[PDB]
Amino acid sequence: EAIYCDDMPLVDQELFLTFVTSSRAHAKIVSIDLSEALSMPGVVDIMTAE
Amino acid sequence: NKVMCHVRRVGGAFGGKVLKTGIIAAVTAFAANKHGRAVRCVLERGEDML
Amino acid sequence: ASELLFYVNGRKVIEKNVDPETMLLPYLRKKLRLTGTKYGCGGGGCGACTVMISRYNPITKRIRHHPANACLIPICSLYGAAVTTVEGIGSTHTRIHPVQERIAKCHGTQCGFCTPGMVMSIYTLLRNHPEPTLDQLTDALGGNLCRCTGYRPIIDACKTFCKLFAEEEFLPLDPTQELIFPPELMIMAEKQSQRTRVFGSERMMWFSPVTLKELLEFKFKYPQAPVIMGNTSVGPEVKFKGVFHPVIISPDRIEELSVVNHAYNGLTLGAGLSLAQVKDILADVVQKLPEEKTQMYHALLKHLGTLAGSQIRNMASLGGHIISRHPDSDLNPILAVGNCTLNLLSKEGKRQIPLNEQFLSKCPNADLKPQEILVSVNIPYSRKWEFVSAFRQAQRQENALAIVNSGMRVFFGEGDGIIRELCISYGGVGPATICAKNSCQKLIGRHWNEQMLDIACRLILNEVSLLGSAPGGKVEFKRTLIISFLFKFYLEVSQILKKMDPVHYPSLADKYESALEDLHSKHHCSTLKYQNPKQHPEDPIGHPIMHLSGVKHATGEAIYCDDMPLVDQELFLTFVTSSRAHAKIVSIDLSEALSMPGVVDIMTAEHLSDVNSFCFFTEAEKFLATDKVFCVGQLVCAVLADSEVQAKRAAKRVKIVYQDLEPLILTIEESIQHNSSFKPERKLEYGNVDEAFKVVDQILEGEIHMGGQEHFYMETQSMLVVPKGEDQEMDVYVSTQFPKYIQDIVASTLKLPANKVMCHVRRVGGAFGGKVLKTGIIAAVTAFAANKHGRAVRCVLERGEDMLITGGRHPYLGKYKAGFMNDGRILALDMEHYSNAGASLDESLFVIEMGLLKMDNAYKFPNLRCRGWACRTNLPSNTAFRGFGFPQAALITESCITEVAAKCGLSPEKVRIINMYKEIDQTPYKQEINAKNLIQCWRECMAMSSYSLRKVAVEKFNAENYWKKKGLAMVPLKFPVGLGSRAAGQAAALVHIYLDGSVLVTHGGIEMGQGVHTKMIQVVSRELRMPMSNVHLRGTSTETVPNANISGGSVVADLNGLAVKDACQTLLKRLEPIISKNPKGTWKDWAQTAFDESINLSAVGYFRGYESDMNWEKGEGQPFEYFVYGAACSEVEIDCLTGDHKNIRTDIVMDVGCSINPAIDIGQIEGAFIQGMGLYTIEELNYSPQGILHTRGPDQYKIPAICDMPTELHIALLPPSQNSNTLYSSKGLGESGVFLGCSVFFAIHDAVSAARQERGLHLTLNSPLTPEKIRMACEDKFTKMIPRDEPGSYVPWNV
Amino acid sequence: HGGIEMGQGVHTKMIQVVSRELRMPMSNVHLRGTSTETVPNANISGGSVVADLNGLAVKDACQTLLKRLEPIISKNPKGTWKDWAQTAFDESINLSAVG
Ligand SMILES: Cc1cc2nc3c(=O)[nH]c(=O)nc-3n(C[C@H](O)[C@H](O)[C@H](O)COP(=O)(O)OP(=O)(O)OC[C@H]3O[C@@H](n4cnc5c(N)ncnc54)[C@H](O)[C@@H]3O)c2cc1C
Ligand SMILES: O=C(c1ccc(OCCN2CCCCC2)cc1)c1c(-c2ccc(O)cc2)sc2cc(O)ccc12
Ligand SMILES: O=C(c1ccc(OCCN2CCCCC2)cc1)c1c(-c2ccc(O)cc2)sc2cc(O)ccc12
Ligand SMILES: Nc1nc2c(c(=O)[nH]1)N[C@H]1C(S)=C(S)[C@@H](COP(=O)(O)O)O[C@H]1N2
Ligand SMILES: Nc1nc2c(c(=O)[nH]1)N[C@H]1C(S)=C(S)[C@@H](COP(=O)(O)O)O[C@H]1N2
Ligand code: MOS
Ligand code: MOS
Ligand code: FES
Ligand code: FES
Repeated sequence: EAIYCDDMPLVDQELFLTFVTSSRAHAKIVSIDLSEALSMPGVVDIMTAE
Repeated sequence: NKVMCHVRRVGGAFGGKVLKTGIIAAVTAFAANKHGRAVRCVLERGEDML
Repeated sequence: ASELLFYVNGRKVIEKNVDPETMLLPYLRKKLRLTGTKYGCGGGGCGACTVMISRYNPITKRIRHHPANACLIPICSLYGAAVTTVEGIGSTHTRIHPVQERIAKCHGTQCGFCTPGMVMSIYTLLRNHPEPTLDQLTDALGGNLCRCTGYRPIIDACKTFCKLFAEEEFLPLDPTQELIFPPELMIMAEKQSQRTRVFGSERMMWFSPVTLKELLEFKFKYPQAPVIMGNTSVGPEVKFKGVFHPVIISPDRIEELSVVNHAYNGLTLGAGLSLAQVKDILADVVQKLPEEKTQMYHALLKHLGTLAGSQIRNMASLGGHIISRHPDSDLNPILAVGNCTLNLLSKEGKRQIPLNEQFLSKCPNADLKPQEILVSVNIPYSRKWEFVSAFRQAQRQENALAIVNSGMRVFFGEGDGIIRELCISYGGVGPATICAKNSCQKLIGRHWNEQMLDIACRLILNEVSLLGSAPGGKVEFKRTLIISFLFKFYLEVSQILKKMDPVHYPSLADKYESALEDLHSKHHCSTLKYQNPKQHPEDPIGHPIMHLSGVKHATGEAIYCDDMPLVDQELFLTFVTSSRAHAKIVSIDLSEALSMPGVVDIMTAEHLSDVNSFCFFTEAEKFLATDKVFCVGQLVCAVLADSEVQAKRAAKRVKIVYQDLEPLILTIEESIQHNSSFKPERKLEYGNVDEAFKVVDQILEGEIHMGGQEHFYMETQSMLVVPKGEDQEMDVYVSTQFPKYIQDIVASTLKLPANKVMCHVRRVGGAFGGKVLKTGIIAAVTAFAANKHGRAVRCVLERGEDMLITGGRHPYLGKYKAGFMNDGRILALDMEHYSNAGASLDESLFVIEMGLLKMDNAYKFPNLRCRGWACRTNLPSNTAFRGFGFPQAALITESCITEVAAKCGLSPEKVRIINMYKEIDQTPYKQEINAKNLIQCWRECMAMSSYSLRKVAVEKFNAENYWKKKGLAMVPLKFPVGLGSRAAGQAAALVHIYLDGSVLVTHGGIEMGQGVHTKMIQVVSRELRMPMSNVHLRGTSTETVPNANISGGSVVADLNGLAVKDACQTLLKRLEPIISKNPKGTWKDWAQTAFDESINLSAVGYFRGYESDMNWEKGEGQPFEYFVYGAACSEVEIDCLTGDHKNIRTDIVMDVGCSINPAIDIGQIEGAFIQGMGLYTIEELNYSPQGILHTRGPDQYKIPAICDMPTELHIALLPPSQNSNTLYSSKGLGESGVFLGCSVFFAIHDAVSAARQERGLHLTLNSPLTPEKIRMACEDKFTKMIPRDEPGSYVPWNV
Repeated sequence: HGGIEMGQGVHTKMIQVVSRELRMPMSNVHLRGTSTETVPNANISGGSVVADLNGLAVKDACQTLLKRLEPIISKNPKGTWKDWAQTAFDESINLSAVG
């Protein structure tokens, strides 16, 4: 019965956020392609540093 | 005075729920304000440890 | 098979397998999450659900915009259309529309619940008319209701599209870059599809034919199915009268039904035309055609424009109006006398029938065949010597159903002046529109003279007879209106005949001519006067700061209690109320209701066991009825279901068997006859009245009755209770005035400590004292449901059940014996106050106390004895109301002063002056008062209003007019302010200063539209010397500020302001060392420095309360802290033949002290005055001999609209004096202006006296002064002629 | 208070403090959680001192309330906390306190 954070009920029309993390320990980011990911089911937005 | 933080309980932290927690909360809140929706962000064990 | 496609706010909406019963208002709020559109009544009368409908006509390639009420729109009728809500035209996170900016910045919002409807009505007009007149804007708002503002600031915002605000800073309107009509809708409209659209469910089938051939086919296959057009007749009867249709036919823009043919003999209007379109067609024809031909259209053009508001006129269809055959129809009686024919059509073929008396009576031989539709209606041109008139009288001028209306027509023989044809039709005098065809037949052959008029009157009275038990009541009033309209029709025809043929007819008497002019003025004017050297510019105290939520009110972004989003798996609760005034509960059958879809639980008194009761004041009382019911509307059952629709359906199949009990008490005199038990008497005694009656020159005994009043908060009772799931914690979100009381009754019902239950209130959409007692009872029952089933539960009441469950203002009976000198000095007064308390007495004994302590008003009665009692009746128990007994008690006193003035032969104003308190004087409770501002308010009101000049002009008018009289009156005001105890006046606050310099403040007060949160931040901005933008407030909660008193008593801003001031001063004392060390620093610098030096930045503010005491045994004490003084002058004109009246001008001067916010305070005077004006005039509650509140037809409750607001309104605030005891020398107003509305009451009393005095009749006018009471007091040949019934020979509709 | 419950039992110790300082059972005290809307400018819940410092702050608020009420308890020493609280409201004594 103890309510932890994720135990809180679904509030109306709430969205979910997950992160794409780095797979390199020290590298240049030469390009990022979101075109496929943006067009997939459920996707509302994808944010970068820009 | 526009932003309020509420915490009932934490399922363990040991110093690991401070800095990066705020970075994720800042990015999550930016998403929530941008799209006028509540946003949930819960990490899996793998991406958490990383 | 079909899908539903339409647009809302520019975005596409697709629904597959739609439920055809779905309505637009719940769809917008719960499906699309657009809660800007509000629920107000659900009958099309209030306009809080006003939206804009856009359609593209592919034939005329034009886009049409028109307003509509979303509560009556089924979404299946929106295919291919575009809806626009408040959120569509602007928002704070996109761009504010000029309409939203101005209605907010002009202070046209208080509680803000009606603002979304106001915005959409104004916005929809500006799209059709970007450069409009004020007449067009006021007409668009005719169906929009507001309980807070008095309409004056909203009209000021409307005027800007043709001081308290900077008009020159408003955003300019740009007719371009407005909302673009969705291009896709234009495309599918161009593809003129012929396919009939089909929607269905288990309960309903919906057919939308788009061709005439398909419409005739569905009319044949489903003959009993209704042809829905505007749903303004079938909609309400489905919602309120339990009507259900399994199959619905709803055609879509069929050209044959919208034909406008300008024929040679007449003109033909299609049945699909809206009443607003017909109004525009007829308004154009009466200009392009000669006047002798446009007689029928002028009469229809007259009753159109008083018919409902702009929203209903744009929804309702012409054919729907004729087929509906409402008895109160304003158009059918005109069409009945005009030789109109109905063009019918069926799969068989064409058919033409006359629109006569038999058709309106639904005789099958003259009705439509089941398989036929009404295509169009022929309305012929009038001939020479043919005249048509239309008359009507309602509770108010517009948006109110007619008590009696009429249509009359004459045709004269050209060469003899003899009546060749005559047809008179009346509405609102029976089940259907009737025609006096027999009396008309007997009048054929006569001439147009007074002798024919007398015969006609006696004839129709015999033919158009009503029983004493006629539904709607007002029987004698209806009888008088029938022959009064005939008299007006006689004078109208007599004048045009004298104009056309002067040698054969006499001239009208000069005093008689005013009866032909109707009372009207859509022109509105107003002036506002207030005060303003070495005060800091950044100090906002005294400046007209806008309401903090003003813009959020206009954009629909303000969150009210029902606007909160759907929490997970929440349930809905609705109540089964009592249908008997006093009866035994024999049995309750829940078996059927429990088995219906969605039903989770149903609770009775036995299911609540030992928590069914609660001790509110003096005794424990039940939430739900046990074995008896003591009034209609008493709570019996609570139905809990998965949805609101399922809960209401289940509640209706609950079976309750009653057995009526005697006695059945309804009136105060009945309560006195049957009460032989002890009743706590309460008395004030000043001087010696028994000895004073021996010296007085004259003595009079009089009494006056006064009806109650419904609060009519635009937001109905609403609450959402949510269990946390831990330790039985309960969060209770309620629209209430008393969060601490909600906490007590909920925790007590759950057997929990107070620390487990928290009540949170952000804002209340109006309350006026009506969201306290019953709100907690509902909240306690909802919370019991929530805890029992582990679910959040929502409870929102509909307007009908809201008016039944909650109480209203206490009706009063005042009885006085006055002893007075010949000069008017009342040296002896023996007063008696009686209050209709309802089923319970706890609230009423406090309103009797306050009535006695304030009945003196502005008068020093040297020898006074007052006494008061509360009386139980089998009616809904009445609650507190704005004024708290003063509008009743002071109206009793002014009625006695008016009666004294009549005996001594002076104006009531001369008697008021000589009886007024001196500058230094003493009250009956032996409190010393300073009445300099009372005398000043009276002096400056006389100068500002030009009373002496107008007094001469009104007497001059009454001398030259017989059937119309003007009236004038001025009343003074002394509203004392005090709660009776010091503990009742304590307040608290909590202020945080965060390290970035920003401030969060909260307090115990509740925002109900009075702007207390705005004033609280005005205080913080001064005390801590920061801009108001640096401080924010979220709401009110028992988790932040505990033990807060009720938000009432005219002191919410006073006490919470002193508490907020206390917290700010505590923080400034702590920070003074830092401020002196860094005086050029910012609040961010000071706050961070305080944190670094370990200085607390949180502080609790607290005020102990004003000193107050009252010893009722001695009748002495010091109960009040200060006194609000003022005076008001009102001028009216009445129609002696109909009871209609027009508020011409009102002037108000008010002692406010030092106004903290003049915009808020002036708005409090306007709203209170208008709310009082309705209390004394048009607002009327009608109960049956069985104790049932009547609510249909002419019995509908009417609050003041725009047409009721005075044409001219001058308001001035007295230059301030010193009041060091109060916050910034201010005075808590907002309850005081209610009594000032009686200045209109006694102005009508003045006009009625002028008619009775001229006619030689030598007066007791009760409140409210309805058109019924005004008309019957103006006795004449007509009132003396009507038939009357013996008093006990019938059971009437009303008591 | 400003402390955070991570499993170390700080809320249990806080109510243990209130139960002693106000001389009332722990069942008469309740805590909901932590919020910046009720207690502002709170430090990090760390450094092995969370119960230490918030305990002294909770103790400070309890002593402020006990000082305000002391005239009322000494007038009715046999009374309950319900009696003392209602009497404080009737005599216009603030029952909220920041520690
Ligand atoms: C708030 C409010 C205020 C009002 N005020 C007034 C007022 O002041 N004065 C006044 O006179 N009236 C007033 N009315 C009544 C209003 O004028 C009528 O309800 C309206 O004109 C009916 O038209 P409708 O299109 O809404 O009908 P619907 O509700 O769509 O239909 C009503 C009936 O008409 C039938 N029908 C419609 N079209 C056809 C057709 N082509 N062929 C056959 N049958 C057809 C339907 O089958 C149904 O039986 C008011 C109504 C409301 C809701
Ligand atoms: O025949 C008349 C008529 C007859 C007598 C009149 O009397 C004129 C005044 N008379 C003078 C003598 C003493 C009594 C009053 C007037 C009109 C017509 C009329 C009339 C109007 C009122 C009324 O009460 C009676 C009749 S109206 C008319 C129209 C016509 O085309 C022809 C005749 C007429
Ligand atoms: O301010 C009061 C009030 C204050 C003291 C009262 O009596 C004190 C005794 N006490 C009452 C509650 C049960 C326990 C005994 C009664 C009402 C008002 C109310 C109240 C407050 C708390 C509560 O638990 C129940 C009702 S309701 C109300 C309506 C008004 O118009 C004015 C004051 C009020
Ligand atoms: N807009 C608005 N103004 C209102 C009311 C209301 O419900 N809505 N209630 C009145 C009542 S009943 C009272 S007692 C006061 C309470 O607030 P105040 O003391 O700050 O004037 O507001 C008055 N003005
Ligand atoms: N169960 C539990 N115990 C815990 C922790 C935790 O996350 N969970 N954190 C530790 C850390 S990092 C600190 S600094 C302290 C903080 O609380 P305290 O000061 O009351 O001991 O709790 C310690 N004990
Ligand atoms: O005092 Mo106003 O809430 S009846
Ligand atoms: O001090 Mo523990 O919060 S790292
Ligand atoms: S007009 Fe529809 S809710 Fe009032
Ligand atoms: S502000 Fe209009 S109803 Fe309250």
